Amino acid sequence: AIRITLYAVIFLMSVGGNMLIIVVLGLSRRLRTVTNAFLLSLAVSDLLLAVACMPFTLLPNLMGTFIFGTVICKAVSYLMGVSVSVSTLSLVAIALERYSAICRPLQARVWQTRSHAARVIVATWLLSGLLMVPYPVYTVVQPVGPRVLQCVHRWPSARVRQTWSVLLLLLLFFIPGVVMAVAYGLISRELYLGLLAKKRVVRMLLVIVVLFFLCWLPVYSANTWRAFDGPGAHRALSGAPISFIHLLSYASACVNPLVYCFMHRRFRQACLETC
Amino acid sequence: KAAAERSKMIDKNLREDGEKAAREVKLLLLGAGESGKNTIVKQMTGIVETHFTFKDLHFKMFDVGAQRSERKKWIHCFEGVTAIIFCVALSAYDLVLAEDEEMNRMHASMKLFDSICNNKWFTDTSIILFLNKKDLFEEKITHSPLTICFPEYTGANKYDEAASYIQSKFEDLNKRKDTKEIYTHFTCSTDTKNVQFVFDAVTDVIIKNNLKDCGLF
Amino acid sequence: QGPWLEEEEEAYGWMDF
Amino acid sequence: NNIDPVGRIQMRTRRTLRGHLAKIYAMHWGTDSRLLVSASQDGKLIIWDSYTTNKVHAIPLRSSWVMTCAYAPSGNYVACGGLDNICSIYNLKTREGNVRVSRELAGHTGYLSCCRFLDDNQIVTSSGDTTCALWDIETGQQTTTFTGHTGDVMSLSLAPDTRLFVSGACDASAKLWDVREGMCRQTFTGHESDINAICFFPNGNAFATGSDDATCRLFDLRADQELMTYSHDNIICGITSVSFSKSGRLLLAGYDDFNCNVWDALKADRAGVLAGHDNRVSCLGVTDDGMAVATGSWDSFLKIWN
Amino acid sequence: KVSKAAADLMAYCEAHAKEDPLLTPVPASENPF
Repeated sequence: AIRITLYAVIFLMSVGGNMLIIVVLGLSRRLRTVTNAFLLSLAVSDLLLAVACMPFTLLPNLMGTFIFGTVICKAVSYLMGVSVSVSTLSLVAIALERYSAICRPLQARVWQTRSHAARVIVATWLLSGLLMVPYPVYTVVQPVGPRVLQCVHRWPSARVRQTWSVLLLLLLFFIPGVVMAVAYGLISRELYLGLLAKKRVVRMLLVIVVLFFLCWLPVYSANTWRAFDGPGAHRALSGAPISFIHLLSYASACVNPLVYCFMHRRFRQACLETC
Repeated sequence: KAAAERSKMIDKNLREDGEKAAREVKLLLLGAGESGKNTIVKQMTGIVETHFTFKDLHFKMFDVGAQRSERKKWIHCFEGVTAIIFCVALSAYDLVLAEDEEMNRMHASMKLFDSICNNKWFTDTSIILFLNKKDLFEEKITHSPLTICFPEYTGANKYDEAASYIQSKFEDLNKRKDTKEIYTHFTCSTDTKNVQFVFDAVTDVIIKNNLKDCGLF
Repeated sequence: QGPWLEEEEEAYGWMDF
Repeated sequence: NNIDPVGRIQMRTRRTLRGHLAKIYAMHWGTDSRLLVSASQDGKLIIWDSYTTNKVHAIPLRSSWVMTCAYAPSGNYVACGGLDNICSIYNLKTREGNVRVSRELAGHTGYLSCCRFLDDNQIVTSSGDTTCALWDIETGQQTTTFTGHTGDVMSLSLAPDTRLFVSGACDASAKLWDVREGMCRQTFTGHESDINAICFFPNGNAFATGSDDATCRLFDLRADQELMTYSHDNIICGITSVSFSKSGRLLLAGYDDFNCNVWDALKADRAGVLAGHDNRVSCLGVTDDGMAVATGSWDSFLKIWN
Repeated sequence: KVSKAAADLMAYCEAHAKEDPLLTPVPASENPF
């Protein structure tokens, strides 16, 4: 269908421009800061999302079978969990650190240093790994039918399955979503009050939150529906429908390079300096 | 290796000194001769350093002006200051220069402001501009109507009109208006809220700096 | 295509992300 | 010319030194050729172990506005000038176990543009008050003052004999000062802009003046005129630092164009380009044995090139 | 005149170019790296 063209465009942009961001933020060209360190971490997470998710989730839907093996399935499941958790927690980290940089700027002058940026980045990566240990512990590949492999997430008790599902839902979508929403609302409010074209980038601060919910809501809602409903949840969301839902999520990995980095002129100047 | 341990301890000392020295403001008080800068110093020999903590924020102030050398060779040392505390006495509009005695002090001060504002080292440096001794300026402006200093005035001798005209002239000659912010304040000799204005102005400066660093602006 | 379930009422899950 | 040019110079960054958190304004290579000194606006003066990339000393400068630096030929003292007008001499090797300041020479009105040691206890400085001055360390008083410049003396370089030296001012003129006499032997006024850098040839009979009009003009004491003018149409920026090789063939010149353009002493051909610094190359020096060339730039980076 | 000073400058350069590590690259054994 049309899914393959959109997956190809999103892969092309979200690998090309994202690796360009990783290259530019790699060598310090006087435009690397605390928030640029957080953008480097988010770019690594989104590149891992782009290279680990979309060809490896499209094919179980586009071909209907999992060509790869069980150890590949578990490693890609670890990549799934670590990349989604690091991407959401890194977005929240950029939100909270902008909330410290513009609201209460003296505390930013006190403790907003690159050492703190590295400490927070390492903390989110380690927490993501620890929380998503059960993701390759329990992604046992089961032959579904005669000769079809699907990488089912078998859990020992159902109660554990929906308990972990709601744990993921609150700890990666609900609480991170409300934290980033509150943080950028406070940034917009103190932009209006504390200090005009900044009122015009309040539009960008709005899209960073409402578009984030728009991109990331169907994935978590579908997975929660899978967790409780069980039998029959797959039949409504198999094929192209779910293969578009994840595309919205990967559109998130498509829009993160465009908004923080590519929109502003400073990164264009960094691009010119790199050349 | 003992030398490697010594170098690591030295590097720890350097990074701790940087972490305790990147949290300071580093104001550059570049005013003009007999323009009331010392009054600002009291309410807080080539470089004079004044260090003061207000509202748990540390301020380091570089009372430059005694150098009396060509400014093109040493001003780039101050690239990276949070602000330039440019000090002018309003009441000195009719006061004569001691060096030349034929050319007015406001013309010299706006020449200095044109030089300071329009340079490569302060393209993104705000200028906190204090206007000292206004409590003498109302009597001097009732006596001298500012007409001799500004032929292009075309106005009366009121305090508000003259002060606003001088503030407009000082905010003029800022060719690069997008990045430089002329935070202008009116102060007396006995005014005590200058440190509060400095605190609020550099708070706005560091907020705008964080906006540019985060890329929000 | 690729019906994650390929059967009826098997409750066989799919990749969350 | 009948000489054979050396050609392109492939000279690599073997050692890079980090630990400065502000722009580096001056460096000096010691006679021992292993220990380096770097002066920056952070308020820290660093004695670098150049070979092992270690830091021998971190000196907390009282005045963070240091524009010049000098390392003693005996290696015991280190001098820093700057905007505060005080030339501070610090004791590197101390019996108490901590680096201490030895002397604070405060007799200059203008900022200290360049300071260089003649001996262990004698130092010549130049300031932006049209004056140079020879000082005694133990006395703390000017032995003599060299005047005659009508502009701010920006650059000072000592001959290896430490008897004659030359100073270049913002008056676009370099004067030959005798240390003992204090009387101007000769005046070279072929320049058009301020002489930002100056350096003797290791022969001692010639010296290069890196003014800000992009011409490292080379003068000879005995010739009484100019020999070569190093004007390139590509380069329009100022010449921040100037040094020489031991043979003096390579007239190393730090530039405001972010790079160090090596030159030819006999044919005025740019034998190399050394663009490895993010910011302006503020300070540049050959090692005394010629082993390496270290450049410090405003990106707080000191790089050693072999 | 300029000729003698130029000739002396050339003589010093050609005399001391042999041990100059900048003009002639040093073999890597000398520097322990």
